[PDB]
Amino acid sequence: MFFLKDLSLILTLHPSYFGPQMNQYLREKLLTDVEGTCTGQFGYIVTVLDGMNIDVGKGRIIPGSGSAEFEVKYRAVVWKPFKGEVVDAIVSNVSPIGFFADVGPLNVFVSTRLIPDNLVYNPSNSPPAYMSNDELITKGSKVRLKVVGTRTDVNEIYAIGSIKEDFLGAI
Amino acid sequence: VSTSTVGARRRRAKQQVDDEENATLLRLGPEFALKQYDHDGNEHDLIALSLSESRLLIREALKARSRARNGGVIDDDELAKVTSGAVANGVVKKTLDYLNTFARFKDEETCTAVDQLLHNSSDCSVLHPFEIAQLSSLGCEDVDEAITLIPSLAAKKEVNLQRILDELNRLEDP
Amino acid sequence: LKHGTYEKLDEDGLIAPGVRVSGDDIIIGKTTPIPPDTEELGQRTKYHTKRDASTPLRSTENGIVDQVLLTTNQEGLKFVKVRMRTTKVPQIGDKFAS
Amino acid sequence: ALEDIMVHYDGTTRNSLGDIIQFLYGEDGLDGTQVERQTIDTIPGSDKAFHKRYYVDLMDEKNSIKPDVIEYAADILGDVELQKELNSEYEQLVSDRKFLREIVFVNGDHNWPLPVNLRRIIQNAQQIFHLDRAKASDLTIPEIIHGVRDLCKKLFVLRGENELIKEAQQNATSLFQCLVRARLATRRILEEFRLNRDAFEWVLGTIEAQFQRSLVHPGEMVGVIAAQSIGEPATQMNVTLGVPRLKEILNVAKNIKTPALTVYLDRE
Amino acid sequence: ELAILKEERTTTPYLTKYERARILGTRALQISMNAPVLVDIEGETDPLQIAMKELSQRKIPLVIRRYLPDGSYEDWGCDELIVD
Amino acid sequence: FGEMERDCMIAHGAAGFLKERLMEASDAFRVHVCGICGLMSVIANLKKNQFECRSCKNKTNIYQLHIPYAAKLLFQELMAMNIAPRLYTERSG
Amino acid sequence: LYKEILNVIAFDGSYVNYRHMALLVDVMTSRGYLMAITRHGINRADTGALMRCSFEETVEILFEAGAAAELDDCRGVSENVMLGQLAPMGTGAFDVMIDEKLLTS
Amino acid sequence: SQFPYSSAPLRSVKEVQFGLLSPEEIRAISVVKIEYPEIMDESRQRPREGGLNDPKLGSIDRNFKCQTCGEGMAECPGHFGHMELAKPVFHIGFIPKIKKVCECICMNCGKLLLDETNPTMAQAIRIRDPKKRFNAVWQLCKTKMVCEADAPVSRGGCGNTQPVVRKDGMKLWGTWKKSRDAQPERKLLTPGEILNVFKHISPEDCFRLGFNEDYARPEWMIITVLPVPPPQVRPSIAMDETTQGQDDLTHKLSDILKANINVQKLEMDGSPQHIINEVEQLLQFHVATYMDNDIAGQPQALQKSGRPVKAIRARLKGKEGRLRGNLMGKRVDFSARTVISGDPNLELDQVGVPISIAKTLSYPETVTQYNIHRLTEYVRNGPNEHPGAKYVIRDNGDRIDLRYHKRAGDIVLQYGWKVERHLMDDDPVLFNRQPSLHKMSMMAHRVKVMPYSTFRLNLSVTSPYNADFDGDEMNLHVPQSEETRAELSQLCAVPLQIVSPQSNKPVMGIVQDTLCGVRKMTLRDTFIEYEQVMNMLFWVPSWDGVVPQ
RNA sequence: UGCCUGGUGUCUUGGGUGU
Ligand SMILES: [Mg+2]
Ligand SMILES: [Zn+2]
Ligand SMILES: [Zn+2]
Ligand SMILES: [Zn+2]
Repeated sequence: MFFLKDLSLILTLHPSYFGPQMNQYLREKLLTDVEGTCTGQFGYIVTVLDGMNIDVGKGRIIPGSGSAEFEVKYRAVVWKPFKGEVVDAIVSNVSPIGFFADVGPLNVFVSTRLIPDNLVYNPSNSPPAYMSNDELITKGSKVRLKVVGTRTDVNEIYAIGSIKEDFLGAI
Repeated sequence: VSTSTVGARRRRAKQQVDDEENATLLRLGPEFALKQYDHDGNEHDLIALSLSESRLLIREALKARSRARNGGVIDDDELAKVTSGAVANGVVKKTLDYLNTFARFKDEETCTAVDQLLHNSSDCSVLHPFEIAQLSSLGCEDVDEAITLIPSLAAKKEVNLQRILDELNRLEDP
Repeated sequence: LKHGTYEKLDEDGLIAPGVRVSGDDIIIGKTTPIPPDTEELGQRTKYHTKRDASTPLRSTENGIVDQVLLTTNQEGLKFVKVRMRTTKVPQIGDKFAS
Repeated sequence: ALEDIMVHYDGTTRNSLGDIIQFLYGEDGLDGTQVERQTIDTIPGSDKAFHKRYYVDLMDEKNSIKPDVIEYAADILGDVELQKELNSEYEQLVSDRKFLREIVFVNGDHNWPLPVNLRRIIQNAQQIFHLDRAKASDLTIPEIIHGVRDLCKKLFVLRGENELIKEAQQNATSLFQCLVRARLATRRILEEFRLNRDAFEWVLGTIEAQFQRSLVHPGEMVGVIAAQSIGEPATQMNVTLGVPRLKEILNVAKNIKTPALTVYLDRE
Repeated sequence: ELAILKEERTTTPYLTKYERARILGTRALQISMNAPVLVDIEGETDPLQIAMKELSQRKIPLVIRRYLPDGSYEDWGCDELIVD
Repeated sequence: FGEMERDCMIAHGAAGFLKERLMEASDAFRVHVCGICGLMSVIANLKKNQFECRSCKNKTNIYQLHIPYAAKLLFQELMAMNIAPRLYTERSG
Repeated sequence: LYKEILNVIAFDGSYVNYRHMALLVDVMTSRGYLMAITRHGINRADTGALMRCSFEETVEILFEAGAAAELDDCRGVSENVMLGQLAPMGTGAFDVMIDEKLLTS
Repeated sequence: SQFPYSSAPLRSVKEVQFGLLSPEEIRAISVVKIEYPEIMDESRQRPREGGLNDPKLGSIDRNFKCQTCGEGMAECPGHFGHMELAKPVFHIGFIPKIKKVCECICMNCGKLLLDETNPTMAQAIRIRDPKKRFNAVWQLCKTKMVCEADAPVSRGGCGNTQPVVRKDGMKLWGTWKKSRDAQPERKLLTPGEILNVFKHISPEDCFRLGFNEDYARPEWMIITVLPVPPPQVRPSIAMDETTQGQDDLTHKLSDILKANINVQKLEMDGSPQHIINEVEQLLQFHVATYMDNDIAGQPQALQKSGRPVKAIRARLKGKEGRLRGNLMGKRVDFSARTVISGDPNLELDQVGVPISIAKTLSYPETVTQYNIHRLTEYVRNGPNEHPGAKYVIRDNGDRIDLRYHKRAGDIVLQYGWKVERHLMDDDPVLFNRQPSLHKMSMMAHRVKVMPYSTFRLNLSVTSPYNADFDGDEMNLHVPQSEETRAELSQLCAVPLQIVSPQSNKPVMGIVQDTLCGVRKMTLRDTFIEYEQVMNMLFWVPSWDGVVPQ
């Protein structure tokens, strides 16, 4: 789910960049170091609002190292999945152990043990799919799934979905 | 890396059950609590975003940045290519693809009317912003379907759920 | 091994009198046995069985080896004493008194 | 005991808790290295000598400024406004004499460490501007009076327009202002030192600048300096005296070795 | 909140010796780390000497933040502090 | 560099020289502290780039400090005696 | 107290500036009572536990601080010395910031 | 830059919060449980897991990495283990406070003996300082010798008479006036009884007593689980080439663990109370002496050599303790010491440094485009030729030693590198003589490299240092940074220290034969010929080239 | 082509050096 959050970043600048263009350079450095990153605490930062008018304040010189430390506060759009949430998805891969879907930047893996039994995996089909009499879910097929668990990594998030309840599966 | 405006949170002895993330129970944790603080420390509400609002905001910000980088002189692929960072480019491409392929409302005025309906309504004055975002995003059609998908709305029976759903379906472009 | 030089030692591991020595040079060569490792796998007898316990000359001192004494202690083991000689000429900073 | 004491940027002397030890370091805000023994000239001497040295009379001719030292001696006698100014100066001097003699230094000691050496400044001015020769000065009396009066208001120890700040600032420079007014009197300037105009503005500017340079610097660790300055003599050193007495004082012993009183009797 | 406005600054308008020493050290270190120099260098090569030359001409791009005991502070530019 | 030399350096007012003498020219050390419990119990693995405090079960609110090795030893000896010195990088009032 | 201290110092003809003895006797009488320069006078203040334990009675002070959950604000000079930090003294009594306005020249 | 990169942000300590360690926290922060008294597995390397030298506790060997963090010896801080105690024991440092708390509360209902109804009690509670609050509450509630089951309405008390507690070594005796005179019984107050009484103290009463609910809870003063420090705290020493020596703390922990095992074994098998009392008292003694071996009123714990055991408390106190001997003042690098001598031909702020000391000490100079040529020359000259260099340090922090480099001429210096060049002329250095009585005993001079092996001083500075040349020695300290060099040259320099703040008079003057000769030379009947005047005038460095008439 | 090494106890005690 997408949100607006007020975040802050600590930026350290080398003395070789102490020029008139210091502020703009700090702005592009912030944009390059925040746009697209993935933090387990917050999720995924997709964009920074008002990216060219961010206040940086006054940097403090670190005693003994010369480099200046800047405290940058900004508002950004953040997306983070939650346990027990039902969202739309697009299937990216089909495999005997289960199928992998994509919910924005997040890639969700659904095991066969969380798939209804009638959706038997068909490897002979082109492309291979988990199909039933009235349902056929393959690569590129819209699916509505509920996120059950989320795994936190260093700079990545792994989520597990399920389609075993009602109003789920193919859409 | 990035630090939230909420700090402190030192050691204690009591342990609470409203600490674990759970969408059904509407327990979003401390960093996503209902009450937030801005850079001035004033009171602030949690700001959820539906796919329509998120798409509008991301498109506006990206096109503003693209115009600024060209000296103030539309395509999603070009707009994604505007940003810097190969991984950032891929992430914004994936988010844009998701938003485009599931955009319930691609018009500013439709989204504005939807937000006005979901905010100014007397029944919706109690609705949690997460519930509002889920309703505007999943595009549910039935009261039973919405309740099954959103367990929180089951306990809120003072909501004109069916007619609001029909209003959303009407506002949804066929 | 110590970082000094072992080239001034004789066959018996003792330096001989009349040899000029400098700081960190090895004047007594001694080794202590160590249980061998699995290096007997493919080492052509070139596997470490002993550990060095040599005595180096003091880092700030140098001189001539004056006299080397070799004898047996009360327990019947070998026992050596090495005496080093040098000449100290007065210079700026030396203390004198009436 | 004294390690964590430091002069802060508002002039106060505080410990690590922020508790105030002194409201102004050394009660004058000066640095220990920027003071010298000087004599305050209004304290000593009989009343006749004080009057002879400092009083100027513009009505009586033989009790006035000598005519060969000033160019404008013709149009001075008989002026009443200038006499009012001189009377105000002399009343200020008499008030300073009373304050120093009855309150601060009752025993009459007049040699005390004070900032910026005035004698050195005056003789430097005399050497710089060649103030020898019997040439008459062009320095009018109102310039002298107003210059000294304005100088006695530019010795900033504390900045700010607060009334309590102004009162503290006035208190902090009382002794030094007494010294300055004792030295830069009208009669002494015109007769004893024979300064001209340019020498006079040079002296005023130099006094102000040196006083500004003699203040204490925020960030001094004055507690450690005081502890070292007290403990250093102790290493090189019927009533108890010496290290045992210092140990008695510091420990605040209840029962000292030789308790004593100093009973003073009535005048008769 | 904690910052004190420029109009109501009541600290001394002079560069104390501790501030002078710290400013010279920081500027010398920054110059030794290839920071741009804001004054013309005739034949000088020592970073400390270049820093002193910059200070004499009031060209050091640093700000002193003086901490009052209660936690409030005053920000003084090194170009507006009087140096002896 | 005993205590009297430290007092002389305090009297001179040279804080940078004192810090350099007692840290860079001597036992300098780097530790990680949990941002919650405030203890030096973070199990930091620099090569794998993962930090983790088991007691508080957090992976994010973690900072690093530069302290003398003797200070680390003193705090560990205090913890050996059931005393818990907690180091915090922010004030609270 | 000042008179007694000056009498002790000046007996052998030595001279110590007034401000030092003034500071000492202002410290000894700042609490409303005579504070002796001993452990019973200095260590009975509200200063930080780390600062107090560095003088005398280290282990007892540390236990008393632990049992009473004392909080040390690290404002003293001993605390910052024993933690390898820039003490708030002398050249460390302020902060240096970078002047983004002046760099525009 | 000497530390390997870590992505965690670098901050500085702003607050130190003290308190006690709860058993829950001790169990949580631990990484292994210590239960086997045997230090070594089978005396075949690989110390026994679960023992006092478990590899998970940390590594002190160069070739062995820690099994918990995976870092090397230089980076592993050590990790704690915990030891479960069979029976709770008193903490030796809190017994008087435990006795006071027992006097302040009731031993049955676990509530304070006084309430806010008493005006004095409310006044005492009004105070803020926890220590003074506890002192006042104890002074009041000490007098109250009986619990009240009714208001002095029920106040929550049980009405039982409060016993009087007396201290005897590590044991507390509680005497009840059981029911003019009758037979009173005094019985031992076991640590477990006091612990389970303290656990029933309400948080409000705990706050009223001066303890903190979050950080210092009263029942944490009784030890139920013991933290085992890592081997970094108790390193082993190799006495000779073969046999290494276990530390005192390791032996004491082995004794404590053996006593714990003995108590556990005795409890499950068969329970004569006399044997149980003896063994539990032995365990209490071992735990107490592990943390404090100077308990007055009982014999100390002794080693097999007869020396007393060095408890943890003894590590922290004295001149050689942790605080005085390793934190307030410590040994430092980049320093020199030698005999001093006098030189009339040195400026006031100059010190003469021997060539060998100048070669040994060094100053890391950052390579820039103002000095790259000179620094390359220094690198070529090598560590044996003056001027020279000892190391070249890259940006990543790697050190290139110039003694063991065969291709020193094949080194190109990049901007931002550091060259640890030799000490050169006009380098500011701090100079010191002990004892340092005042701040003029440490002053910064300018280096001048000279032959022979003594420091050389202008004789005017021998007064502030209280030094003469009959054998005195002085210390030299080299700054290692631009900031520190600036501080030395702008604050501690000798010319700035001529006038002292102690007596606002100079501390340096003309001394000795210069004073005698300036008296003899300035007599009224001293006349000098032209040829000697010319030589005397040329000797003045500041002379302007004009001879006086 | 035969090819080069940095790693140093601890605890007591005693006698001394400069103040
Ligand atoms: Mg001597
Ligand atoms: Zn933690
Ligand atoms: Zn480890
Ligand atoms: Zn009771």
